[PDB]
Amino acid sequence: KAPGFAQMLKEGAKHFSGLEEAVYRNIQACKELAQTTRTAYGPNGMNKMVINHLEKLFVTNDAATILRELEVQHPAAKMIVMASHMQEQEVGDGTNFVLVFAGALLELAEELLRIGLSVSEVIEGYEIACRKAHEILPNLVCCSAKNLRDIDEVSSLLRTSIMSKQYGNEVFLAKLIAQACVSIFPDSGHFNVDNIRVCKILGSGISSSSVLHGMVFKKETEGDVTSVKDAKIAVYSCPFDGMITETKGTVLIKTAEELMNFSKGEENLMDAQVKAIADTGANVVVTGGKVADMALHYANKYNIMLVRLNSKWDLRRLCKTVGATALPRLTPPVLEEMGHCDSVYLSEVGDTQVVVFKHEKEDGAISTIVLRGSTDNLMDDIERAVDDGVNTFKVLTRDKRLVPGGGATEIELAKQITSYGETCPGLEQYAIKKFAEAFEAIPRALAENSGVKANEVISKLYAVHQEGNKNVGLDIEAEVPAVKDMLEAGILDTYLGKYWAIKLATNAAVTVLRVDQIIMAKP
Amino acid sequence: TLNPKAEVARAQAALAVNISAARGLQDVLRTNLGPKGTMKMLVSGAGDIKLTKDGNVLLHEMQIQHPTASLIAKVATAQDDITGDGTTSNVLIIGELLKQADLYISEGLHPRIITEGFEAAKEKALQFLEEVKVSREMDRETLIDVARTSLRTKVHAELADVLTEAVVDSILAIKKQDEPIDLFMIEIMEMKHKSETDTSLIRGLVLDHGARHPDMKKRVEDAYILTCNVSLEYEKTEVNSGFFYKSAEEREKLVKAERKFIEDRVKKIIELKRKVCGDSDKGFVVINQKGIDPFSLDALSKEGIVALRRAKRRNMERLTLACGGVALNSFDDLSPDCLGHAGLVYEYTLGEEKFTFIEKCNNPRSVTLLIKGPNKHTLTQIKDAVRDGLRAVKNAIDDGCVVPGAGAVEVAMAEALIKHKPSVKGRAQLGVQAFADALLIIPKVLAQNSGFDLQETLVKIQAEHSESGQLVGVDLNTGEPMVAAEVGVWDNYCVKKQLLHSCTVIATNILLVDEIMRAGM
Amino acid sequence: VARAQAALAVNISAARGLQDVLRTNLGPKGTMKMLVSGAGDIKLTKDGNVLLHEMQIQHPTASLIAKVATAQDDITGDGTTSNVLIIGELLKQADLYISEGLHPRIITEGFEAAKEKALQFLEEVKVSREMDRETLIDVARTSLRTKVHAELADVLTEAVVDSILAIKKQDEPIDLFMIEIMEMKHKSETDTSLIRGLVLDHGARHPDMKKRVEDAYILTCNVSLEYEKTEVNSGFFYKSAEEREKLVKAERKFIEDRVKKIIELKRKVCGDSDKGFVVINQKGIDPFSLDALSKEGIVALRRAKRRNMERLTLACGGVALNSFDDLSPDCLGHAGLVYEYTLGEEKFTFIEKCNNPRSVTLLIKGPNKHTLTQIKDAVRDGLRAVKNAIDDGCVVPGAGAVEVAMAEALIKHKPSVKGRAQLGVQAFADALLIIPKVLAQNSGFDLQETLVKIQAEHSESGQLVGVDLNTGEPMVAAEVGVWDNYCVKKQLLHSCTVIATNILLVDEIMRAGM
Ligand SMILES: Nc1ncnc2c1ncn2[C@@H]1O[C@H](COP(=O)(O)OP(=O)(O)OP(=O)(O)O)[C@@H](O)[C@H]1O
Ligand SMILES: Nc1ncnc2c1ncn2[C@@H]1O[C@H](COP(=O)(O)OP(=O)(O)OP(=O)(O)O)[C@@H](O)[C@H]1O
Ligand SMILES: Nc1ncnc2c1ncn2[C@@H]1O[C@H](COP(=O)(O)OP(=O)(O)OP(=O)(O)O)[C@@H](O)[C@H]1O
Repeated sequence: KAPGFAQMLKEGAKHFSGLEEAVYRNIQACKELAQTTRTAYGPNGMNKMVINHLEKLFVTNDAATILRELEVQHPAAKMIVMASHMQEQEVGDGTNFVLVFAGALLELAEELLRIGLSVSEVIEGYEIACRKAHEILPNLVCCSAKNLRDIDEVSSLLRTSIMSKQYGNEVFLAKLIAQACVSIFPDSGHFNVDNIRVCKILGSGISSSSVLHGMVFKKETEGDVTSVKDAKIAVYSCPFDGMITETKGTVLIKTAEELMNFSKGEENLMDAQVKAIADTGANVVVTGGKVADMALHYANKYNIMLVRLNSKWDLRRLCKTVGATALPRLTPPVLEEMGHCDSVYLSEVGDTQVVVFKHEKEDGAISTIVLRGSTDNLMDDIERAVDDGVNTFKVLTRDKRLVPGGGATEIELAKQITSYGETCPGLEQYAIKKFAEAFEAIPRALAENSGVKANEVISKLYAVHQEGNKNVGLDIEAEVPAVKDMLEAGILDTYLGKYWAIKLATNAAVTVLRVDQIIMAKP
Repeated sequence: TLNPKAEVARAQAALAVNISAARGLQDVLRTNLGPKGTMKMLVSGAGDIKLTKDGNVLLHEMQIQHPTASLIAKVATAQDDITGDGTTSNVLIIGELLKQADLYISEGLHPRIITEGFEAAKEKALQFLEEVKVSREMDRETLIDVARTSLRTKVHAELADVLTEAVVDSILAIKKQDEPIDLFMIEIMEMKHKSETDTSLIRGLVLDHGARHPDMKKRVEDAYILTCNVSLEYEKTEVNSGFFYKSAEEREKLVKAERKFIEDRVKKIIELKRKVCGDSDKGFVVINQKGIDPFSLDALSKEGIVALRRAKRRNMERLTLACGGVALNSFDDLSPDCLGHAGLVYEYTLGEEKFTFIEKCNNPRSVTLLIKGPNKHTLTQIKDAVRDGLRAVKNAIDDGCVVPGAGAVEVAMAEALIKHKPSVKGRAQLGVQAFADALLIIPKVLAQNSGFDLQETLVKIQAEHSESGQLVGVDLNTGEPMVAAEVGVWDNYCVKKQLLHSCTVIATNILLVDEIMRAGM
Repeated sequence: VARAQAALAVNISAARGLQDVLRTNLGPKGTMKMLVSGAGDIKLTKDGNVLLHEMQIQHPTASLIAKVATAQDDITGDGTTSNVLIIGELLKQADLYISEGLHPRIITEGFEAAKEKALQFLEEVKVSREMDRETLIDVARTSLRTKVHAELADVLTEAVVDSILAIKKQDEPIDLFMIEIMEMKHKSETDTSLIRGLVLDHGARHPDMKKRVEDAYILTCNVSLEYEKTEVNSGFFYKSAEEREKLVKAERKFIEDRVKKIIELKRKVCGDSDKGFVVINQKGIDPFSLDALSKEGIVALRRAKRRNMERLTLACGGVALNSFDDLSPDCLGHAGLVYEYTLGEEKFTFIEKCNNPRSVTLLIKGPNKHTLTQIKDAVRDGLRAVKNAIDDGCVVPGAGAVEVAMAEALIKHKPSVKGRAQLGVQAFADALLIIPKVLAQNSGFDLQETLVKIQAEHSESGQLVGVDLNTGEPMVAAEVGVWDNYCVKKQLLHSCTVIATNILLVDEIMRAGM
């Protein structure tokens, strides 16, 4: 009826008017997404009480776990989540850097629109300041790596990735990842993140863990074969039991004399299926399902090493390692769906029998980090720290450039951008000045999580950078609000990880600010 | 005077409904005009999110709520078919035509008198349009500035330079010696795992399914192309026979006897390879669309023959035009007269899949434009930007007359319609006066999207007067009156010809309605 | 609440609301409005001043426009409802550009530029014709035909033209206090005329009086000849009713000694034949004194007013007398025909054919009460229009010929303060064309039909074009005799720029608390 809905004319979608500030609703959409991860940044950040959709409880503080479980529905806030998945590509750090800096970009952009600045002019000042931010970032590089492929160089530089993923394991996790990547580091240009597979066994704690070469499974060998150098690996996801035909196959039992005939016939058919693997020359059989007791007798008869893997995630790891495809039928004697491995043997680590899949005539790039833990909740948090620890050094196969962290490269970048924004004439000096103040929220998020007043830390950082004392970052202490040198403490992040993080967070401010209306459409 | 199961508006308020409905649609589409405009969001309901600025996607695929605004959405479906350009600017004319006509209806004027002035002002603006257009010959310099006008509105000013050279060289290679241009000759392909600035041109054709064998050549300098449509896998019988066997073990032997009709045709491919250019530094490529058995692939891959399978029907049509090979439907009639040839046949690998290329041809009559992007919504937006960019350069070569952009035509057309005496009626000048201010909404809203003042921009471009030909337009960066013919802001003549024709027809039919009633609703 | 531009949108709706009300009473073809006092008083008028000052509106913004028309009649006396129709379209045409994002101060800067150009254009169209009898008829015809139902439009012109022409001599300034307006009942509406002499409310009431005196000497008196107090040191004392009869004869003897003194002054100065004597005593007269004067031929009048006595001083020439003890012949005047006009109920004394009265009385007759007040407000608007024609010798063409000619002169005009003042002369040109627009609706013709014909009429000469109230054709105002005042059109463009500024210059409205 009269009066009609102003500007809402497309499928009843809520189109806010000019007084209702339709562009301001997208700013509040990315503000609520940034506020869930603002207090989660840093080593003093708070954990998140994760309740999964399969009714499983989790306590973790990873930035990727928050975005995957908290199902966002606002598509204006989905531009940063799609940019955070772009942050997961080509680097393994900066997922919180995208959510905080682009969230502080749009929060400072709302103060510019309240004066009366156009959205087409502010967005041109962000792309100007983004190109100016890409020039000072090579100039902020203090030191670089030594490129000697030793344990001491890797473990000293890995202390940044272990920080804020799992606090307290700074001395343990820095040496466990360091023993794995140095086996792939002679292979120049071949360091890959999928080569390092993580396995977890329920044990005592972190200090009982160890590093092994090749593919290591926690399940022991079901057979009595200890070591065999057979290349043919036939993986079967079906359980070892009686043969059920794909045809009709009606088995009739009436009296007890037919009970002993068909039970012996199932044992004879189980003997024929193990013999169907023995003629093709395959002495390595991995069983996906359960193994019967009579099938264990046929394993030691033909001297075939039988191992049982119940989990499907570890069975899929062998499909992309040796090329063996899991067959659902009861052991089909084919050769094309098999794998290739030089030697497989059974060994013990920490009084636990594990099976090793390594290669001696091939160079070898598969490594397995056997993790031990009492609780499965905290053990999964260390498992994600391995993936964010290896991907921290997967980018170091490129040009090794290191920048100081902890607000050292944040205030120094905010100082030189404001100097470029002060001398720049025209109305575009307002957007560059707010691009520098968006860089101050990340040391503000680091100081507020440590129980320290944020304005006292920022003025302490701007006093030492005005005198030229570079590489000064936040001192992690709730009682001491002072600062410390970052080159002496050992915090050095990646230059390429800081390059894509400012680039993707600025383009997230480009994509959201270009959208000023949301319309639902029917196909 | 009304019946139930109906709703009839008897007074003159039914005219105020359709005027205020188009005035509401004007304020929606006025924020996305020009390169300084914003974008809109497409919510499919399931999760598919797209951002487009094209007025066809904002009206045809985009669904409406008001029934009166559904008629204007069908106008952009007719506008995209004839010229493919100007659907955002078409709604802004009708949005101010019915708003300006509402001032005279409140004074008691009939809508028939106002819609007669729109026909008189149409022919005056159309006769003025023949003196504004420039009949200069097209070249590389002008077609870039035509591409810089259309592509810069769907681009965030980072992909403007790398997409301009792609749409110019593709059109100039498919049109020469006054032949009619076909937009279906350009193949649009999409690729992931790269940046958005990696959009380049491919001389040949990108095929989806490639060869799956470790012994395949990664790059072939020269190879003979053989087009087939017969499956080289295990098929049924060809002669009057059947499936006769003694047991289940005998059935595998008759399949081998059935494969003898198939494997004989595989050996004829090797026979045509060795005799016809089977020396060193030579190759062979099979582009058979149907499936080929991997046992037959083992004998072909060892001889250096790159055999492909599982292609599309749209891909096989361009393969016959690129190499010139006749599609073979029977291997018994195999002859080298149906053999084609191509240049560098190589298979560039990506992060996920592999795709082959048949580039470096003399005249394949098919140019494939390969788009690369990291997202799905960015991959669709650049594809929407190319098809909007390919249509603006297509109209420039067929119709050699081009007009200056940046509102320079509509400002000069507003001067001609104001300085015009009534020739058909006395009261018809009130429709001419409303049509004179209707063309002024295009430099009016271009100042709002750029952030400048609406009245400071309109006055300064209207005060530009001299004793010579002068067409001035708007400047989105400075705000000063800028000559659009000098800086390189150019539009097509067919865009402005359909802008004057479609606006005087549709805004007539909205003004000529009297009552709105439900016929079964 | 609502701290935004909504304070401007509510004020223009009161301007559009007051425009649509007062647009039906412009010109002779328009309608009228009724003014009900709530008790039963009915008044019909087309004057916009009484339609805004006496008429009460509920809107507070429209009450400011009611104070505009009160300031319009004090300087000119015409064009009050035409003041509302321009400023209604001035704020209506301003809203077309304010919603586009323009500040109202910029449109105000363009309105003052259009005011100086239109005031310079008024100096070129004015006609400095010599003021005579014929040109004052056309000025009185444009003013009086808008308050008359076209049965008194021919009779009332010669009553107001000959009245102001009798008082316009020796380059003296025109004074409206010299014109006396009297009203009488029991007659028709067309029986009105001009009277050379004055009209007294109460006349002589005696059967022995003369019905007409052709020549007489008028003695100005102000002495109360009724039962008055003692002028000698005495008192009022009585013992019974018989003592009061002796006291009333001892008190009234101070009266009739003065009454016989007037007869002694009548017999001394011009006591022969072919003479006369009228008494114009303002105070009360003893009924016994009326028998003493009427036997010798003296017509005695009583119960006069204070303003009428000053007009009797200028008519006859007698000095106002305060005591009869020093009667002297220099207090005597002279007049011509002194007779009584007989009505159905009352009688009125008429003293016309004076020597040099310097005062003309307009006699307006009407059958009804509300008919008398309508012509009384019509004669005051008609006499002030001719007074603007005599003092200001230049006149302008009527029938909206100035406003259409100003619309073309404002189109061919470039601003010299800024470029954004181009809408200020644009909206001022469109709002001035509402007078040929509203004259088409009141006449019953189409609005856009006669607007085209009044704007297409151009030539290579000096030619004015106006609207036709009968046929709707282009009509030259000089050829038919339709003329307005230059002083009214000068105050029209000056007052319209001030009032449309102050409505455009507000942004917030607050509730005061005194
Ligand atoms: N102990 C510390 N000392 C100095 N700086 C630190 C410390 N902990 C965190 N930072 C700063 O925090 C930022 C990265 O912190 P953080 O480890 O929370 O990111 P992240 O968790 O690795 O990202 P992701 O969620 O992708 O794993 C860097 O800029 C770094 O300088
Ligand atoms: N570089 C430029 N500078 C100034 N104005 C421009 C420029 N390029 C285009 N314009 C103006 O923008 C208008 C077209 O705007 P836009 O490209 O947003 O709509 P469109 O895409 O052409 O319409 P449709 O969606 O119907 O195809 C043209 O009329 C032209 O005058
Ligand atoms: N005979 C006529 N034909 C056409 N127009 C006329 C005629 N007489 C007067 N007018 C026009 O009418 C206008 C005056 O209208 P009207 O007398 O109704 O209002 P008004 O009494 O002047 O208003 P106000 O009392 O405020 O002065 C003049 O401007 C004149 O041009």
